[PDB]
Amino acid sequence: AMLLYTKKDDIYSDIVRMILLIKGANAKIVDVSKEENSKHLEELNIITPNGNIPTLSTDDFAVYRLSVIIEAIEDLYPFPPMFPVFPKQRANARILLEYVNKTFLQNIIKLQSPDLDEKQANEIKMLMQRDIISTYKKIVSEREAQNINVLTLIITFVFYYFIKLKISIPTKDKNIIKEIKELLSEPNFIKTIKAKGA
Amino acid sequence: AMLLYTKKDDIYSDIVRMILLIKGANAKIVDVSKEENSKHLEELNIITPNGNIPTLSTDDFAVYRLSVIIEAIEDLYPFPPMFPVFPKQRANARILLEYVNKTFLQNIIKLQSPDLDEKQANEIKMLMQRDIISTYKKIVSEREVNAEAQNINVLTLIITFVFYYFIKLKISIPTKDKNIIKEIKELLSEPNFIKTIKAK
Repeated sequence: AMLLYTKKDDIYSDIVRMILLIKGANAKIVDVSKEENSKHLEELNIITPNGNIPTLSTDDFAVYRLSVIIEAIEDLYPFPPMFPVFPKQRANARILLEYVNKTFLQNIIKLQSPDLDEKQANEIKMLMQRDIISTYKKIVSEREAQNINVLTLIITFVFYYFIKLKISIPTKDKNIIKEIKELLSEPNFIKTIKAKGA
Repeated sequence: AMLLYTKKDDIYSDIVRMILLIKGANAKIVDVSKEENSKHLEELNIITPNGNIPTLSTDDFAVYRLSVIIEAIEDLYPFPPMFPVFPKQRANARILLEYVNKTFLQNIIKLQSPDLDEKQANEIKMLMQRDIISTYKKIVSEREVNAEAQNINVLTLIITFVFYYFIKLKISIPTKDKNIIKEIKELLSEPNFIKTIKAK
């Protein structure tokens, strides 16, 4: 019924795949890195300007902005909730999602590209280290057994890509490290991480 | 008690002000570009990262992305509904709204930029002109496919402002179809639209 176009190590794809896993959604997931799916790649380029990844296409429409991929999924698949149920927290959450998107996710992708001036990269990593603890801190504050939230899920993926890019979390706090280790341990997260593009 | 930080000739501000108009919410609009509201501007610069415009301010929060603004306004004034109320339809509508946002709204803001290059001004105009009519048709098709038409949706309101701004930026509306012309004129002379553009 539903189609998700993905790439093997895209934090965005990983996020949308986890969200689809947690929801009861069943969607065909296609990795356009693989030749075996070249047809799908061709199609992707037709239905989006740059053949963006990830793209979620219902039969009707196709979307590549993360925020509205998440929104569309949340409308099609209401349960379980990815967002707060009350307008203040829900709105502030939406702003936060946009913030994490600007600061960490986009930058993680920027880091993946090999054209980048090494020093330039080093800046980006450094900024990320600068804001990671504070961001994690707002996300826990907004959280105030509990359901997983879209912000916590995304931040789990952020910590996981920090690990991938050999970036070390700047905290001495014991509890924070226990918490981050605890996030990285969720079953769906690992389930998603094990199967790279699907 | 709402407070909408706007600036003049901003398509987003106008869209939102009409949203509030329609919702019947009474909100204090503030033109941040105006000198007499400089204090307000200062305040905005505290509660927002980059002096974001528009920004809606409630007793509880401030929000600034258009999707997020329409969202909050709806949470606090759900009736009448801007989006469909059934999941599938509502989803398509959000996606289509994002499309109009990327293709049109954002590009209109681009064309207003004071440092605008001529090459990219032409790129943008040509892009928009090339797509506007098929986009408009997608909107009316989605409209009439399942619904059902007394009250208006966000897609139609926004496409009305896109047309209005095509005019405001001296871009010819590329159609000769007499039906579509009639429809566009009907859109452009809808009560709340005129009430919105001529009371600023």
